[PDB]
Amino acid sequence: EMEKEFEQIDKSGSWAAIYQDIRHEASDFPCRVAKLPKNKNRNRYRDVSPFDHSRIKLHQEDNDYINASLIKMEEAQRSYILTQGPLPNTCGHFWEMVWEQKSRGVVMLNRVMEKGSLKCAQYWPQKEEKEMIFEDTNLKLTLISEDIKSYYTVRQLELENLTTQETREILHFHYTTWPDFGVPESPASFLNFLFKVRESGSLSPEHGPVVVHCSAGIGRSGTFCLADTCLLLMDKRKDPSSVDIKKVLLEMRKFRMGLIQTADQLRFSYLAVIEGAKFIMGDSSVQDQWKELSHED
Ligand SMILES: O=C(O)c1ccc2cc(C(F)(F)P(=O)(O)O)ccc2c1
Repeated sequence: EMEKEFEQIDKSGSWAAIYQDIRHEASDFPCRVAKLPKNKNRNRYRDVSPFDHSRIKLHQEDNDYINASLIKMEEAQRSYILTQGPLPNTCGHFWEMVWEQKSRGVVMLNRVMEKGSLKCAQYWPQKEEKEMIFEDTNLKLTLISEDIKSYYTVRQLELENLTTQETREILHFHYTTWPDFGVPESPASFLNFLFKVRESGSLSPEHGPVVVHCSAGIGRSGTFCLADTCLLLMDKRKDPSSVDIKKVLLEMRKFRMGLIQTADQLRFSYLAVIEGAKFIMGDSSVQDQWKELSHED
């Protein structure tokens, strides 16, 4: 049971050991394609690559590579696409993936500039009169509207396949206050954001996998996905005790490496899941409490 386990680990102060063991058990699969010479410039970080078995292939005869993985959670029946922050040369690929995978939402857990360095390209339009056109993938992207909150912004975008002129609505959820290798202000702050994504239908099975990313697409992205999945699992069963957080993370790591970068990010995952359990268990009011505590206004 996660809560008793949390108190135990917290009391013993062994989060570092717990986290280290997970890393020791983490799966190791080939990343041959990611390491191919022609893809070097398609990778942001040398040591963060997608496993060949779960990588997302771009539907193009030229080069189907993109540093992105499909985290297909069988038991929970939810899939996510974890990817790195797109590079200046991979923004068109990023949107090609969103189109081809039929994703409705994109969760950005990082900022374009963090710690004096550019951790992601500005792959989306910031002004409605300034739409973006990715000639390479033949896609056009337009900002339609945006809801700016204190620690996050939700943007409504329109992605158009210029080739077929088909149009789709993309919801962009941008958490702006989550430090790399850091954690959210509080479980309330995180859950308020997670539930904002849930309510949009972006995580629903009637859409392609939600695209989740940060700079590397593993730390903050891993934390977001683990919490959501653990909440989903106990939801379908309405049984919090049936969920084993560490086991869930290990299964996720069979699809992409390094999910959850710090022992504190793992610790926070427990906090977020424990708190979120309240809602899952029939206390819908907590959702409003999280909104208050998040100070989104
Ligand atoms: O160069 C590397 O080897 C490398 C490895 C892991 C990283 C993890 C993050 C993260 F955890 F903060 P993120 O949440 O963006 O996934 C950011 C940058 C990283 C860079």
